[PDB]
Amino acid sequence: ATKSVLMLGSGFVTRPTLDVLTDSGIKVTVACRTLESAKKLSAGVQHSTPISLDVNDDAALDAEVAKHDLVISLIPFHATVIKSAIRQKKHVVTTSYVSPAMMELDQAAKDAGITVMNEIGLDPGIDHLYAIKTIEEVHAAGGKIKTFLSYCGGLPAPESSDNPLGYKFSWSSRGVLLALRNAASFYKDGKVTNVAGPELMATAKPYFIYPGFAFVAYPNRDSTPYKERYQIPEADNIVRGTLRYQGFPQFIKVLVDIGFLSDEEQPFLKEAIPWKEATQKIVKASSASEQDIVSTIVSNATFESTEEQKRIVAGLKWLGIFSDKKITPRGNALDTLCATLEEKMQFEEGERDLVMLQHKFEIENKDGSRETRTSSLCEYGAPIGSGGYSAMAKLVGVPCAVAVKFVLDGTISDRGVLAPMNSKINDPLMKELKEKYGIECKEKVVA
Amino acid sequence: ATKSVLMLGSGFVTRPTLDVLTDSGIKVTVACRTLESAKKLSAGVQHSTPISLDVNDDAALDAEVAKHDLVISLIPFHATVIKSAIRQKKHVVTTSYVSPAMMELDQAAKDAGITVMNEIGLDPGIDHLYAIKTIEEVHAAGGKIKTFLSYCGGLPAPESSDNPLGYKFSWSSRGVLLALRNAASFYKDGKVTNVAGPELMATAKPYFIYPGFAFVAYPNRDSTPYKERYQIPEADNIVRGTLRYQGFPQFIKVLVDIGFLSDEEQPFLKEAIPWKEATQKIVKASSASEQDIVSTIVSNATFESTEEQKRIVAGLKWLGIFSDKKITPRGNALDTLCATLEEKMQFEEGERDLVMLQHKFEIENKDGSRETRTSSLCEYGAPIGSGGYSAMAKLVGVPCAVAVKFVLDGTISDRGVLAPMNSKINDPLMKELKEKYGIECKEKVVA
Repeated sequence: ATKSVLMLGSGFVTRPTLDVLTDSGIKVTVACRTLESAKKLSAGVQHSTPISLDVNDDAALDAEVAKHDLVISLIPFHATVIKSAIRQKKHVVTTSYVSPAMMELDQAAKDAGITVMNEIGLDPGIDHLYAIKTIEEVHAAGGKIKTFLSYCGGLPAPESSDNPLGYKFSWSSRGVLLALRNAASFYKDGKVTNVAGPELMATAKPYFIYPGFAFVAYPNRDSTPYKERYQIPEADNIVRGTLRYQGFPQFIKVLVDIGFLSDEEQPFLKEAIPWKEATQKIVKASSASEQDIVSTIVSNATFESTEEQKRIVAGLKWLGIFSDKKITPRGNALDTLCATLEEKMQFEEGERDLVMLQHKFEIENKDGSRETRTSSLCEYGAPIGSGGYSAMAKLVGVPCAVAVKFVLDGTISDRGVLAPMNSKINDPLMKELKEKYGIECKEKVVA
Repeated sequence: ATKSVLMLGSGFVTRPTLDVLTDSGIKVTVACRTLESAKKLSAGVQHSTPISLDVNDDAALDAEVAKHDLVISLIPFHATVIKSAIRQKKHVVTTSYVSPAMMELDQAAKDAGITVMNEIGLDPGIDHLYAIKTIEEVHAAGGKIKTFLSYCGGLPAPESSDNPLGYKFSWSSRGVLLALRNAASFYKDGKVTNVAGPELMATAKPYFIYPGFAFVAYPNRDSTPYKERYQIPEADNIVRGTLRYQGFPQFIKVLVDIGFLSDEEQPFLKEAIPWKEATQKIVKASSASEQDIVSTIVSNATFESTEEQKRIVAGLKWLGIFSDKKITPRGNALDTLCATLEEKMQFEEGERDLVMLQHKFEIENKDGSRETRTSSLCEYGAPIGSGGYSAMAKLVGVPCAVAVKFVLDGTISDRGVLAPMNSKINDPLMKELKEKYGIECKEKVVA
């Protein structure tokens, strides 16, 4: 009964998932575009095998999928992976949202007799388990969920947050930045509300959680489907979003107004030219001198105060965009900036990760009374270089590994395209995560 | 040349100091009022000896002081200890401020040929070393210190800060609370300014340091002497104070207005009566019901918003002052409350400590230009129960241990009552702390 799994992905989360599975006697073949990449994320790990595989090659994917009992997709390609799993009749586990194309394969998945478990990372994943656990507790008590809010963020521990964005990139900064262009839809005062663009960041206000942290919160993706998903018809306000630290909204805006986020390719950004010229050109400065560039930046951009302005300007200088530092030529203002962002804002040795996840429920009790309850999870990662897991890697990778084990042993047996949307699936998942890994959200009241 | 030291104190900081000294071959006799207390803080530690000693007994103190080469005072008794050291001609090291009574013994200390090194903990101590290092660097460059600000705080790591005050007591909460009554004096716009009482907390505004933290800052003790001590005659603003987290100023005020900080002993607070009655009595409530007590509390106290009010009220309830929980009878409202505070707000297993120290200098450069520079130190302690040091214990205890070693080997040879107020003393201290323990403040510019 030695089960084997095909793991797709050459990223952050792969390790914890790999460790947990192999530690359980489950064999895992790690597939990346490159053999090196796979060799890396698998060196020294028992029961693992690295290979080069082109996931977009339908014929090649099917051949490899058939050799295992389940395929794990931690990569970007989801429907394609599911279609192969359907042809080969193997199960699937992903940490991504169920998209329209994935749901479209629901019936075909059921006919092939396979389970496609999605949204079982940190968020989506752990957040679903505890949001639903609490909602059902409330409802069981005859209470009403009038407002449901959920915010989550993978950030630098405060200790190591001293950079312009109070943020450290693990994945492409280009992706993070462009994502801020996406529209967010949610329920407010009982009505569907849409927000995007500067407006999104202009709405990112301070959001209290614990005294020691200074978070700001904003809507992310589509929250409207949850009135149905979490069965909270009585909810007037439903919002799922992300957490950032104070100052993030403001530095992002300046980068925008300065035009550094332009996707446009410039002929003058093809060679390693000093940062000075780049910015002076991108900004429209009379010269490459700090004075001029800075005077153009401020005179055109609006700030909250002289101090914020002073701070944001020093932040820009800190990036090195006003220096003799040659650029990492990428043709795009955004791309070029991102290269430097990557270099200047990464987690370094000894630094720690931080995950904050908090659901908030304003409740109207059976007795007519009211109360506000929270369900929170706050965890720090192990220092870089210590060999331990970052908080993000652990909280995404372990839930995924647990789901994989449950689909393989039958604990999760529903066929089709699924998400952790009910106690039949969620209870076993929460019990294993908490009892075996100490992973859980704790409840508390306020109001 | 086997030196020996008499260590006075049965507290938090004793361990790191003890460990460092004994690890250096220095014998230490740990003295506490109780032999048990001493036996505790010394069990299993090589080259240490515990004893019972009454520091207030002049004859007893002299006898013991004479048996060692130096006396370390980490206890509350300073002048008394110094007088004994003067009679016995032994050296002294303390982590406290040089008081008028201590300075009065300066000449007598010099005549006895001894060194009395004070203010060598974290704050006072490390803060002095780096404030002076930076000021001299600036002055060397011909710059002017127009404003000097320094704030420091020993707090719960954000992760474990979720309590009404965003604070955890290591030492008596009664002391902490009463200290908020002390007047703070500092320089503002070139003039001596005094602040105390509600005013002190009403002035505790948000103070930005790093994006991830939400600190508030306020003046502490006497900063005026520093215009001379740090030789910054050109400074218009000189302020040394403490850091707390957001919300601290507000919860303290409610406790005040509710009268919970009254020193008055009540005949009804002599027996273990349920918290309900206590508060209802102390507050002046129509009943011991949450409604009444809460209605009296709010109707009389003013808040920033309904939400803050809601939050602060839930915080009070969290303390258990509205419950059937019997009180730990202490006659005083403050004392009784403190017993519960002690119990509810302590560092527990797995929890981490946090020390934030930051000097800020607004400078006018030789070129007439201006700049703002900071010197910071941010450190987390080891989880309670892990056996490692808390940040506070390490940062107070290690600097002290280093000073002790320097007075014993001659590195610090000036006689009299001293403080780390110059490079002759400060440089060796900073070098050892940074090179051997990695303890230091890092500089950065802004503006």
